Amino acid sequence: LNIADGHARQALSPGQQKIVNELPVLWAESEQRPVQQIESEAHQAYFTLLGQHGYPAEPGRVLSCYSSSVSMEILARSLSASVDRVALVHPTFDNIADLLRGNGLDLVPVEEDALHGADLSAELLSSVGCVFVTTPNNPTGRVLAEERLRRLAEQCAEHGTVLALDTSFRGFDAAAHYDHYAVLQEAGCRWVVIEDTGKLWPTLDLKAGLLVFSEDIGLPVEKIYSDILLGVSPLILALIREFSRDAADGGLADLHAFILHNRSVVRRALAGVEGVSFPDPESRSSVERVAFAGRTGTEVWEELQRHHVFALPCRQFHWAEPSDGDHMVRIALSRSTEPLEKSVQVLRTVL
Amino acid sequence: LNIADGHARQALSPGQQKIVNELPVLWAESEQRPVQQIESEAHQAYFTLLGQHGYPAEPGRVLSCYSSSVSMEILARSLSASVDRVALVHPTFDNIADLLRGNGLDLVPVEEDALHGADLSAELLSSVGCVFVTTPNNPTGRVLAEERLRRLAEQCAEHGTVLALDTSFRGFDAAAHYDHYAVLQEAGCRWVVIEDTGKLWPTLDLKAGLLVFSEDIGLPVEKIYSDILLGVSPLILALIREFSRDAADGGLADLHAFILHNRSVVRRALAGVEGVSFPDPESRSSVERVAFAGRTGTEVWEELQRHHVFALPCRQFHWAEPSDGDHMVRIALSRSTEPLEKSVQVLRTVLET
Ligand SMILES: [Cl-]
Ligand SMILES: [Cl-]
Ligand SMILES: [Mg+2]
Repeated sequence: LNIADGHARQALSPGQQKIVNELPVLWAESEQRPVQQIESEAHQAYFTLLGQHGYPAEPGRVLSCYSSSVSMEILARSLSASVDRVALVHPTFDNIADLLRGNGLDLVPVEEDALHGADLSAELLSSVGCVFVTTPNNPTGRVLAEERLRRLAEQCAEHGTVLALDTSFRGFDAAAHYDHYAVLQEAGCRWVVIEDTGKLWPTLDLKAGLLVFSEDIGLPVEKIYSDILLGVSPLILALIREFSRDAADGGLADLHAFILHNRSVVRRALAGVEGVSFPDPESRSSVERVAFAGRTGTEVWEELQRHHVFALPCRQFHWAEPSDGDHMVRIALSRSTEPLEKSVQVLRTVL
Repeated sequence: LNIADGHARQALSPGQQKIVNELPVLWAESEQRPVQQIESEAHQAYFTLLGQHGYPAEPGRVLSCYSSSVSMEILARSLSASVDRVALVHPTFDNIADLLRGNGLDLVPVEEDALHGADLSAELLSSVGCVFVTTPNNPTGRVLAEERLRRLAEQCAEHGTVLALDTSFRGFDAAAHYDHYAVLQEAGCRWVVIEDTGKLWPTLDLKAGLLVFSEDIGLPVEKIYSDILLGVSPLILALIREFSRDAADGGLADLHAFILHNRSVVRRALAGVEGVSFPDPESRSSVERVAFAGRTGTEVWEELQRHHVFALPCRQFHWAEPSDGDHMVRIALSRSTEPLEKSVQVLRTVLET
């Protein structure tokens, strides 16, 4: 009973199963057509699905990568050409910190209340070459509102700072479906966005990271991209195109209802336990934090494993101060509902 | 007419096409079985296909990556933790130089005749922390023979040097199907091998790099791998397993005959042309170098493009001394024979003008 990894493992819907049954036809098409044409259609379907109508649609502006973490490796190594220190939201997906640190960047944490609630200070912005925001955030689900994105992009433009966004969880939360590219382009800051198809649908990790950047980004992202790959399989792009079209034709609303159902299953099973609470009441993401008293998430993780249930302690997401995550675990919701419910009834007994 | 990029674009064989038409079944299997089991089957089929029986088969010793270039990024960044300089075969696949340089490594070229024909000097081995060999080499097709691999591994063991091999072209040349892992493990050097499925078959870039390394590698490769990915799609692993089993069932013999046929097309179309020669007569790789005395590979490449044929000049592969490649172009052979023949016919016309 795995409730750890964020990638989707629930059953395909009937519409998605139809796409899988057409793989031999998508192969035929991918053999026959120029990859750039399938790529453009995949990008258009995915960006427009999620409200990002102002994305730059000229060939070459959106660089398709094998994954979002490959995009992040490209960006991190590019940043290291001209940047020493990066401001990074805390907590967040820890691979981002690992890839930045591994490419030689010093990291400055920005807590979520500072990031959403107020302008970044001049002292902070004057000490970093890049501000990095995951939105919706993993693990918290917190969405950077349009008014704050606009102010943050304006601040980065004044300070000469790169604004970088990781939007892997975008598909799960309609509040993240306002047009981010329209905001970024009107502010005129140096900007980069890493989109990701990989967390949305159960595609057996067939996915792309989509690296998008301003024309004045002033980092060697295109050169380093080209040292790592020429592009992704046209079959994967064709799959992204078809899953996005199924999503636009009702699949995405069904996904949101599914995640909401599983989130409610978790909260229903655990809410009666004294001292158990849900740190992110309004999250719509596919992962769910649970807080408890009297024990650590590491101890809960150890006990769950004895019962063959695999969840995640939260320490690792607090990449700057791990003890901040000591009294929480994270539960993956992109799972079939029956195994998920059995897992949380085990967690209920533990807590 | 593209005869530039080395990736395979020929039609599927009947055995491969059967696999493609069963892709929904591989999907169903991937939903039902643990990825680790499918992965182990995929590794077993690919390594044993190409004679690498001594590969480390314990789960987690072979790291599956999205591509061989992702494997190389992981290796390059891993090296930079403790290595400043790398000895690299020259010429070679010049992306390797770009990935190493981009991660802060300084490069020392080793010409092929020196690498294959004699021991490396002690002065080189005290000046580099890694020796990097592409075998079979791209673009030359030259294969590191077993006796020289053993001496290289022994020299690297004596000096605490990492021996790194990029074996993307292995499947094409039976001379590279002696067991490299047996040699490396007996020599006891620090070693890393990057296997690659992506050049063999027309799989629309559905592929894996396989990053394999010794237990004493002494580089943070496992950490950096895991910072970049958890693993590769079970569907791609199942595809690799199935293509490897088809290749074991006659498909690999058919592939060698197909490449030999296309190489023969190129050579018979150009051998009568004044000033043409083929520097790598014994190459069995899917790319082919062609030399000329009368003109520059760049000028030939430019004239080909006016006629809608896209090949590659060789300067780029001579990443340390580009003028060494000034009189050669490279031709991709993993192509349907008919377009390839059209391509080399334009080239013949250009060279005859
Ligand atoms: Cl995750
Ligand atoms: Cl190539
Ligand atoms: Mg080059």
